[PDB]
Amino acid sequence: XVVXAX
Amino acid sequence: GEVASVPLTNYLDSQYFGKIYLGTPPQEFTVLFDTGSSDFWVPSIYCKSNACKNHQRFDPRKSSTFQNLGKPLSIHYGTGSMQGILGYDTVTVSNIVDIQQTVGLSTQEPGDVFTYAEFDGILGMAYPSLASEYSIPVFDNMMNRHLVAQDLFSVYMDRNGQESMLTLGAIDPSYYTGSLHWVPVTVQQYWQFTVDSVTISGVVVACEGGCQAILDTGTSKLVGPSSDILNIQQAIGATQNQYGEFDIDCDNLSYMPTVVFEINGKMYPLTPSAYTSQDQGFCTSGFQSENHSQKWILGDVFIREYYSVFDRANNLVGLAKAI
Ligand code: NA
Repeated sequence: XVVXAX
Repeated sequence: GEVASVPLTNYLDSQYFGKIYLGTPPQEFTVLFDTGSSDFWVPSIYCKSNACKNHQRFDPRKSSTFQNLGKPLSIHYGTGSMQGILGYDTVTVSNIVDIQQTVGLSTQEPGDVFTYAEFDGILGMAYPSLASEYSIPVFDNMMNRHLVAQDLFSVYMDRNGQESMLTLGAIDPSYYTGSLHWVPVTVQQYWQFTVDSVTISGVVVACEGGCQAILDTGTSKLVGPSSDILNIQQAIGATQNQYGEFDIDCDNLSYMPTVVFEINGKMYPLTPSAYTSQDQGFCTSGFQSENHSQKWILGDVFIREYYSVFDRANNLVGLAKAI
């Protein structure tokens, strides 16, 4: 896997 | 104010989550405490996505403290996304009771990122500038209402068991050796700071001339700009297989290099054992490319090696060698 916010 | 210990569960070394309680009476959820975002949301009865089907869903109709807000929520992550609607309710995080907290109730969770995640929702722990309109981050409410002992929190990710821990309002010295080192936050949105170089045996291999990085509990790997990451993969012997996975020969571990991040005047080495995911004799790289972004993400690969402190009083990140 995960890659957490834009 | 008080100190709160929030035990974290580790799923496959890729996600670390804890339990929160929402509403009156409490509905229980697991959430990933994410220093790379600032919104708090859980699945709800209004979501029919696959991810919502195999997770706990919040029912606002069963909560006497729920107040709807009416405002939409849309969040895109590096992996995964959600749409929802904001409301207010009481959330309890360990011993801290946080009333009238904005919380998103999901309506859409497209794709399978969250379907296969172990946690139900996300509780963001970054700055308010990263939060969606009308959404107030949980820790900001905790600070503004004086519920926590200090305007900081600390994260330990256990390498050898299920003793991982989030501490709200304090640092726990049992989780590190040596001294805590402080690094100034450059841009207050993510927990972002400058990395001065990445070296192997004194030779710069990445981050030549400096770069920006974020410290992110909600990213599994160590993510960097693709050309820099490819240089690291080459140096450590990680090779892409027919499925795109970067594999490492496990028998090379004692004969592989240490990758060193220079951060505000102190060296942060990652040994082969630290950066290599070791699964019953099958080994893969903990370094991951990002398409076109050039901002590094020091995720769980890094945090397992370095106990991490996030200080909002003084806009600092603290790092110490993990026990
Ligand atoms: Na400061």
